[PDB]
Amino acid sequence: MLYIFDLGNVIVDIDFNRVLGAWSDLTRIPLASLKKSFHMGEAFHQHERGEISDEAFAEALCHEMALPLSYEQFSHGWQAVFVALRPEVIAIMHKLREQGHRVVVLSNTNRLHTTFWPEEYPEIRDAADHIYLSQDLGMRKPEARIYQHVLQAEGFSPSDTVFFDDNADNIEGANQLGITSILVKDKTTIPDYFAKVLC
Amino acid sequence: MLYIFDLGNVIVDIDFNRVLGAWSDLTRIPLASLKKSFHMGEAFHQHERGEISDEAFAEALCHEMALPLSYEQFSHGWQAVFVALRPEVIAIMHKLREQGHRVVVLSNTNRLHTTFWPEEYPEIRDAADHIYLSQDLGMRKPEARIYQHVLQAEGFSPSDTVFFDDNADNIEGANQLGITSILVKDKTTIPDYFAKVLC
Ligand SMILES: [Ca+2]
Ligand SMILES: [Ca+2]
Ligand SMILES: [Cl-]
Ligand SMILES: [Cl-]
Ligand SMILES: [Cl-]
Ligand SMILES: [Cl-]
Ligand SMILES: [Cl-]
Ligand SMILES: [Cl-]
Ligand SMILES: [Cl-]
Ligand SMILES: [Cl-]
Ligand SMILES: [Mg+2]
Ligand SMILES: [Mg+2]
Repeated sequence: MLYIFDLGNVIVDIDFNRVLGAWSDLTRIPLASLKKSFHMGEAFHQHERGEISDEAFAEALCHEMALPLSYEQFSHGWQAVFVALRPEVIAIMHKLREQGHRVVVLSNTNRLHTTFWPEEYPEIRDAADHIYLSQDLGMRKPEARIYQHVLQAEGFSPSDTVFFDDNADNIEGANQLGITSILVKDKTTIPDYFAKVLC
Repeated sequence: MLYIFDLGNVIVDIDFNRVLGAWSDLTRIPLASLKKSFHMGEAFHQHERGEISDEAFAEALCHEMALPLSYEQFSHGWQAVFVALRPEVIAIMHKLREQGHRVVVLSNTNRLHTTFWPEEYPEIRDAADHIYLSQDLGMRKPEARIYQHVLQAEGFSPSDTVFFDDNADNIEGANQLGITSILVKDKTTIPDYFAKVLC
């Protein structure tokens, strides 16, 4: 089988409130203002797809949120994002591979050239046959073209593919192509799914 | 009672391997070299006590580890340190206070002026009556003077004080003054200690 895993809130817990905390720490802007002004629109989509530079992405968010930061300062806080591995999921991924299943990661990424990001973590790279990243592809979930890129490059049909993601639009985008798509509700979805099938 | 909690590996999980990962990411220096060259000696003690500047501390570690980083780049990776709250411990701290016990934090800190650090987290500040930090005091655990500073400033005797820390030297330093010192072996030590006594 081909197994596709989302990264954010599937393989790792991730929390961008830490970043807002760090920008609040530096700017003294009340956290609540940053929480209110921080939202993922067009500049995110473009950055995810590599259509605008890190600097332009920084500039757009700083304009939205009235952040008087240099690019370096932006990056410095961006670096602070909370990321914890889910070791249960990592172990399952390793197990699937040694049973000759194909295991890959599919992630919309706002990594910057100056930051250390989950897709760069040795434990996540060593757990996957391949990692597919939006910025490299010029595509993002839930666009059909990104799922198709993966089926095509891995050589599997929709019906031989299982996809895990916590975002319901992402799940819909995959379903449209006949991928078996598992909504990740929380940390039990994936251990359950694989309970009997592994151990 | 006066309850004193260590921060690192007591209230929060903390992992500086994330920092080494980030410096490896930037420098391309193999992680294993950084792991081998990274050790907490005199420059740490001094920085903890506020005796040398952030820059000097950076300069010393970069010299030790052959890190060709600016101060900004050092800080940028330092910012990456893994920190997760232990919500069990945070809740216990809140509970102790509302029962009229005094609850404080005692931490040797290598915060920089440019970073967002656990002692600055709203959830940790809001959980404690007071937070005692090495850099502010010019003292560090396990020196007797730092424990004495806390007893003196809070107005409690050793025998009315309970201290939690995972470092055995820190625990010894407290014991020497007749503080009740609880070695934190793992994440159960503290929930157990308070199981019956709270709920
Ligand atoms: Ca990087
Ligand atoms: Ca700060
Ligand atoms: Cl992701
Ligand atoms: Cl202020
Ligand atoms: Cl994603
Ligand atoms: Cl498309
Ligand atoms: Cl600490
Ligand atoms: Cl390289
Ligand atoms: Cl400490
Ligand atoms: Cl002393
Ligand atoms: Mg996700
Ligand atoms: Mg500790």
